Amino acid sequence: DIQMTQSPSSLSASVGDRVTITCRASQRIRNYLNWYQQKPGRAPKLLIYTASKLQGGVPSRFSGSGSGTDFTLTINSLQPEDFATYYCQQSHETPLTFGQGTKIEVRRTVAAPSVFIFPPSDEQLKSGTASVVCLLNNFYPREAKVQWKVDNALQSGNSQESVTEQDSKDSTYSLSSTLTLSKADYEKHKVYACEVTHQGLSSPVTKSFNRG
Amino acid sequence: EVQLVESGGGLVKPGGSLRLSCEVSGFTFSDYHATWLRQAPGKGLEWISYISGSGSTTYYADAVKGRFTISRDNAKNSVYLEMSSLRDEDTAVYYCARTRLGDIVQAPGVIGYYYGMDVWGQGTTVTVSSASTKGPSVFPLAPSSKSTSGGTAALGCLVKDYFPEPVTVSWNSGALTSGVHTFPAVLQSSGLYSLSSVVTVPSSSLGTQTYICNVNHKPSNTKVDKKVEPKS
Repeated sequence: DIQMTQSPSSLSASVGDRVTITCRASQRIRNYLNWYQQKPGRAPKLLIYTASKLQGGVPSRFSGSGSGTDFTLTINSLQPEDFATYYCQQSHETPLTFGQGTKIEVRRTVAAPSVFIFPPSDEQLKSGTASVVCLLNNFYPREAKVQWKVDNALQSGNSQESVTEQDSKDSTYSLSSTLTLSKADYEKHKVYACEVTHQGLSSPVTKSFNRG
Repeated sequence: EVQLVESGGGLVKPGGSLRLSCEVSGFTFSDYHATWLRQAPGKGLEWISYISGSGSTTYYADAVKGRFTISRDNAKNSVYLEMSSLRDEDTAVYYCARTRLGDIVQAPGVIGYYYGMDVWGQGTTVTVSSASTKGPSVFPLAPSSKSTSGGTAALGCLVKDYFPEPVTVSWNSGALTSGVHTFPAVLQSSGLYSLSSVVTVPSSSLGTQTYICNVNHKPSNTKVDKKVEPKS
């Protein structure tokens, strides 16, 4: 099988920028390399076929180059509708294989998250389970670290995170971390705290509550 | 203008079977070779199968060999994917895609994929799981009593333990949209999904403005409205 490696995996850029992304094949594929665009919740669109030929209807600011193992996609003058994920795909032999994708996101100024912690509702506790939620609201860049501590004891393996797509109006991200405990475990401890590390924060911020 | 539409996706138990169909309008499908691909939640694109315009050539990814069968009916202007011995990891959006024709000289059936896929359908979702259809429980994420005076407060709803996807969430029956973040669902170890929806509002409004999240889970015909208020 032919492995396709795209670089970078994520790219921050502004409207009007010239962006190039690379696609390396693990073996020669001649010029049979295609590029696709995909946005959340919609099917991919063919942009370039056979390495450098523009698909009809695709804006001329897209161009492709390469043959063999080294290929590049260039977007001249990035436009708002170009922020999306891009995949390369070799089409010289089966299995047809794709790169891991390159996500082009909107660059903006660093923004620290607003942090909120939510205790479990009394209603949920009747079911034998407690969910504790930590919200990181409207921050940039995407990278952030959230750690749970119960009575100052670091929690591991009992939380799940979710992150929104980049916001269309302010280009920020938001993130939730949910700590799941048994009712018995929850009622055994007093202090529940969420500690957040982010580039926009000079020092980690902690939000906490006391059970009851 | 051409159209390509997949159908047949649904919920299946592990080991079950399912048949997907791909129907087109505006052109003769038999003039084109065809492929099936899939995209698991939050993951990349995976090629699955290929069939030549005549139907004489077929190729398969190792991941589905011996379990899936691609076919087509040129009179019915359709392409099909028969799936058997389905596994949880087969959960994905399944795409039917037409292979692009050559600009001058045509690619024979045995290598008909050389020029990429120029028309895709919007996909059909296949979910393989042992979980049973179940509506969500909705719990309040109550605004903190420490909310800054004259500042910004956060509140939300936890939508827990439903199956299958999707659920939709609104706030105040659509009157509250600014500042809302409805997170993508996470699949829990129980096989059930959970998500939270949050919104930031003026702290001064917590005493006067009622906040309600409206949750709809069509697979179980469940609608839930949960008032989120400061805890006494």
